[PDB]
Amino acid sequence: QAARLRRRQLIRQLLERDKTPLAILFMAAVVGTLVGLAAVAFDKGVAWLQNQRMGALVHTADNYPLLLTVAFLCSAVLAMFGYFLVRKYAPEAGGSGIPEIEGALEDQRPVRWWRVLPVKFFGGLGTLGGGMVLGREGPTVQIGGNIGRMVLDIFRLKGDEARHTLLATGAAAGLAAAFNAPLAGILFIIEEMRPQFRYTLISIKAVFIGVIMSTIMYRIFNHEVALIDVGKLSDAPLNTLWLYLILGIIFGIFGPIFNKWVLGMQDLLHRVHGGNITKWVLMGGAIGGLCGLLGFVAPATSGGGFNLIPIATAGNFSMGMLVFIFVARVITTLLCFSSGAPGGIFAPMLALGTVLGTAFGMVAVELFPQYHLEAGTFAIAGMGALLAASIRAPLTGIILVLEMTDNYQLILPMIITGLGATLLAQFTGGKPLYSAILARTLAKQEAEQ
Amino acid sequence: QAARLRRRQLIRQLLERDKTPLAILFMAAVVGTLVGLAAVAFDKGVAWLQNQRMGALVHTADNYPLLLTVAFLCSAVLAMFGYFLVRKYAPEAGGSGIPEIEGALEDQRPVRWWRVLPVKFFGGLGTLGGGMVLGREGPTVQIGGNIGRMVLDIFRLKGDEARHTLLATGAAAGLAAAFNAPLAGILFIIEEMRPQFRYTLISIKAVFIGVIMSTIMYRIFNHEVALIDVGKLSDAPLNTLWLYLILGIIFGIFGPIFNKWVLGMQDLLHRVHGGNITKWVLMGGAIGGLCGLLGFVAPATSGGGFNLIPIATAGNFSMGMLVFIFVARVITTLLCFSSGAPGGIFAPMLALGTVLGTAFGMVAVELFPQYHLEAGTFAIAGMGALLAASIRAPLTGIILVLEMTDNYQLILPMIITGLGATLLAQFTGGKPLYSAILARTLAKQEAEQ
Repeated sequence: QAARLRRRQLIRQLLERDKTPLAILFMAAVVGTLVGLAAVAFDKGVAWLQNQRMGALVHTADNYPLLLTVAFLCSAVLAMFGYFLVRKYAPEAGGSGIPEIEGALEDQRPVRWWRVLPVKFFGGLGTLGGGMVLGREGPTVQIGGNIGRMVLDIFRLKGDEARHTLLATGAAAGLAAAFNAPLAGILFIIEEMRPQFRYTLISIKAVFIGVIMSTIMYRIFNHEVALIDVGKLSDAPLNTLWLYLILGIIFGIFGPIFNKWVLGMQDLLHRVHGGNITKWVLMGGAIGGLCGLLGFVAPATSGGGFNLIPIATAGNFSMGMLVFIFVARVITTLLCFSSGAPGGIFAPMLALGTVLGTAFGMVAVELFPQYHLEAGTFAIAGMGALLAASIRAPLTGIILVLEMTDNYQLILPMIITGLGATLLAQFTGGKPLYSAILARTLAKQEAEQ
Repeated sequence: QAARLRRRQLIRQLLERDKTPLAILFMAAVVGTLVGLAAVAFDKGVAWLQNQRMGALVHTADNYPLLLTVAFLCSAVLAMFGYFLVRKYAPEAGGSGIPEIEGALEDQRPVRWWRVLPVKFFGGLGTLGGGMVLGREGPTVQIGGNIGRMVLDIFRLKGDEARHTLLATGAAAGLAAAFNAPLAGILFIIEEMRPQFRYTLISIKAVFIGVIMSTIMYRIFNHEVALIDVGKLSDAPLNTLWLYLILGIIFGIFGPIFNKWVLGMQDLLHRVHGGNITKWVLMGGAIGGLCGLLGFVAPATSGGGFNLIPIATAGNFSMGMLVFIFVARVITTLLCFSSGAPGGIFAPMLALGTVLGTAFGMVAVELFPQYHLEAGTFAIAGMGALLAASIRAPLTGIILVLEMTDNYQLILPMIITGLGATLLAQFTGGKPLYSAILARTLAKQEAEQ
């Protein structure tokens, strides 16, 4: 019996637990500071591009056949440029980027900073300036991992406790600086981007630095923002705690259908051009110009995602509009993300969850009105629900919605909805979206040679 | 060369990600409910014993030495009855419990549900009703551990996934039923109670059910009381963000002296024990009687801990009062926990951090008048710093302080204090407490075999 040998090894691996090197605890601060500055510069650039694009319609608001075309081509040229830089200089920039960092924490998909920083930072700037539904989360995790890998390659410190830690600190502080949520950025690393099938050794004490040294460099510049500002909705008593289970299983039915939709659209938009860079560039231009035009005509369907959370959680939408800005929002998120643009998916699904949530509340206050409900609670219940039924990160979903909204009282409706999402989106037969995209792009590389 | 086999093994086990069997995913709800309904029956029992012990003290209120004699003996008896059952029927019941469950998740220290439940639930009841300074979650996490092996044994679930997940989903639901924090139990299972150096398939969905099915039981039976209710302390702007790092440095120097004292006091009390069960029971009765005597006169020295948090996070204590509370509370916390008694160190350190935080704030508001400070912020930021400089579970400490106080608007001072504590506690050379106690227990096990 070698269990005595295993116990004798454990009794001396248990004393030296959580003792990380000073070199890693000093390089993590510089990684966090550089990714915080890069995320602040990216946010300032996309804000300046949106402002300079909106400051021409006001200059020429006299004729619709010219105004629509000026809103079209100025929103299409930036998207065309952002598609071109990605499909010429770095083909691993297209898409979200959480697949590539999740792969690079497993030593497949070799991570680069030669040509992934100055391609993603300008392609995401172009394809989020001209307003399309992309979300500023994908092109900051990839600008987070490569900054840490650049720091490690410059300062020439070797080992294997370093290549996995300075690559996850950057990927944590690239999400703790795009959302101003210092906890969701580390709970994404803890249970979604860590390699889930073998024992790895990253240090939470060195991811915990970097996240703070990037959040402080966020809060220096972007002061008093508070990007969602709905405050103190009504609490949800234990009598009406069972409608959120029906909301959960509705989101869990919907989730895998959305996953099959985007994983079919990635192959359907592929065969319309056949991999050619010129037809890819023209398709990206025509798919960015349409969402730039819809960013002015009916401007609460296509663009951003955070513009219509507070005017739909506690407020007014006559339910015809609430069906319209769900159907149009799905048919434009499936185009702007599956077309191959360098953008995220988080902010589209955070906007996509709350519309269906407040649409469920708009009928839950109608049927059985003895509960004295209000249709604002179901929006925050269903914010982090499609994010939990399509990615299977319910802890990150619950923590992120608790961070950006600050309504702690309905944590049991949030937990119940985000858990009844996954408990039926597993049995229906769906797969987590990043762990499907990574397996598809690993099979596409393994089927070569 | 083996990268091809590694990739073809990654793809197949990556496509079937997060698919847990229904036989585990249904027993998780039963083990959640059977520990929520038996943790509210521990909370109500200790509250009933505290109420009857206080009410018997009123029945004679004229003869003061006879009154103090009754207040001494009626706590010494309920301490002796809680010490005797532990030293007679379960030698692993005393202490805290979280070392024993962290051991049992790594296949040493076997869980014994026929004699850890009806001695913990009837000994922690007595030794916490007797007015000793011990946490509530200590006798609840171990009960959650030994309920999961009961469910698995009486439903004869085979396989190795189930005995590793039904322990964790009971130990999370016990801690969430103790604090009414349904986000602290899972985030304590993930980063501290998990096996650190191996790979273990604890299902996050199975531990994320159970915590909700125990929080629902706690909210159903226990009506809204909000056991810590400090309300809306002011926000800390970015200019005054450098004082909390100094507070963290003070906590990180104090932490690894507290660890050395609590590990030396065990040997000091064991030397006067000698292992004899009569000397054990008599010494436990004397210490429980001293805590019951200090519960009546100067009622802030002993106690559960949660009595003085909403009265110390408002600044109406004097500095001499705060230093007397701290000095005569560290002594009784050491003397009551290091003797061996079924109660956690978690809530005594959660209430021991707030006094040092406000003793720092009461000089921070007087030495820098140009900041417009408020001494409650330093107390609410130092509430969870001894948990991060002694146990080294800083994410669990920060999450739990956010859950029990609902003051989100300052989280950079909390996340700086809880991290500048653990850095300057690592650079002093102290071990985490639950990974020192299990090492001493395995050393005492490996005497001669």
